[PDB]
Amino acid sequence: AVQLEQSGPGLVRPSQTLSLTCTVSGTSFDDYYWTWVRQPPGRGLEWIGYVFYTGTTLLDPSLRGRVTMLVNTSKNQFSLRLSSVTAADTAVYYCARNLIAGGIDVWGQGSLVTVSSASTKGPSVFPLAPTAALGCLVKDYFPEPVTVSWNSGALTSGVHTFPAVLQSSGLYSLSSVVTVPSSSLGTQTYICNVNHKPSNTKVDKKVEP
Amino acid sequence: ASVLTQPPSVSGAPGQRVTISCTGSSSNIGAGHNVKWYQQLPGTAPKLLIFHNNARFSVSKSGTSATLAITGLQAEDEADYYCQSYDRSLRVFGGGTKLTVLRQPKAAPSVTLFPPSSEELQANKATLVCLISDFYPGAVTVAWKADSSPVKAGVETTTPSKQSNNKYAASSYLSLTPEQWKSHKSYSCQVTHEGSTVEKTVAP
Repeated sequence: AVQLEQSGPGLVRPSQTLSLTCTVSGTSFDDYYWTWVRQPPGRGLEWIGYVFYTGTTLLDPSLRGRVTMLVNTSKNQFSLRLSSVTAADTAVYYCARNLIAGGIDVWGQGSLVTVSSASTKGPSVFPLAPTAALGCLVKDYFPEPVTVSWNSGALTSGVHTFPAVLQSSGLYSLSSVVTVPSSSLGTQTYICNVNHKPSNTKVDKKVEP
Repeated sequence: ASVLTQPPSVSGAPGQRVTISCTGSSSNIGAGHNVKWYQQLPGTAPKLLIFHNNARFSVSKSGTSATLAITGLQAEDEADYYCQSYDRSLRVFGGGTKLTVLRQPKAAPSVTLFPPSSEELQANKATLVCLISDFYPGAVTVAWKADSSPVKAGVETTTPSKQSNNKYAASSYLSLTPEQWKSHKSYSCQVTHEGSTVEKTVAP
């Protein structure tokens, strides 16, 4: 249908420029105010601004001076560049479709941007051997998020990925577990695919009993 | 509340009517601008609410304030609700209202405990993983025992967070050295919820 997808760095150092792009599909590009909205962790929604394909643009006055919005009609993309970020700019950033009159009706999935001086670290993945529950422990990574799928997305039935814990080390760990029929523990293979886009690390780990 | 003001929290019983107000000023709602409403369920993007031929959701507006009314309140209406309006071409959001549906049944937690993998013990480290799910209401106490004595050090427990199904999930991790793990007959993850304990034990 109309599909909007964000893309950009997941970790940005203080004082640098956050840059994010949204690719639009399933809609005309020229009749909408292409929007960015952000939501800081545990806080409400904050409008950032919009851009129309002609270049008409407006932005939130409290971010005046830091926002540049870019449109690229040939790619059906639009971008946000937010300069001089501080920790305060850590948030989920959504690109969205504003109908001009009618509200913001289609939202992307959101991309989490963490602004930090700490370096990325990809996860160590350990198997959690076994209905039986089996899983993967995705240990000590930074920043969030990590994506975990099972059997390259083939297994969705009974998968539960838990919220990560922020440990005293400053690093995160999470666990993903899938509940399986006991008959299968030998006949079926269970692979967790862990993708940590901030450190560009993908790990595949087979879990055996 | 942000430039528009909303109650932080509203609650109602199933079947009841609840109201969520959104107060702005002469520059925005009081200036002949429309008020839009978004529903944001746990871990998802906001959804714009549509009031046409909507049997349960309706809006009111007078002066500088607007209101969302929900009738025949159901547990799947639990969500954060945001109002939004306009000040010229600026879009302005309210600060959000958490709607809670009352009188929902207590659900006791399912607890799964995993021993350290042999692989991790090769790394000279050991993590015991206690996964706690499907409980309601959202507070639990998690305690760890090494045989019968309490373990305080090395414990990291998350704050419970609400799942799509409206119940909560939490995790507790215990970090041990391989020698501490091998030197006890059992380790238990003890989870107490609304006064009942569920305990799970593992042994080297």
